[PDB]
Amino acid sequence: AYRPSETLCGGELVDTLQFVCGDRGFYFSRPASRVSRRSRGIVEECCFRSCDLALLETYCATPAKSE
Repeated sequence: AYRPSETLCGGELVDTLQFVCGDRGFYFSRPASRVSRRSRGIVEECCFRSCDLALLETYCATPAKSE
């Protein structure tokens, strides 16, 4: 189900990852990536850019302290 495309900001966009990351939790602060420099991080993108969704999908954290 979910929604179409939207934009949500700091705290509010936590809900995006909250729905796509899921049972593991997301990290927000992605480390480096494969572009030899840094990469995007939360809020500047759903708050300042757009919520590309796939983003939030990848913001999730499987190797997280399970509960």
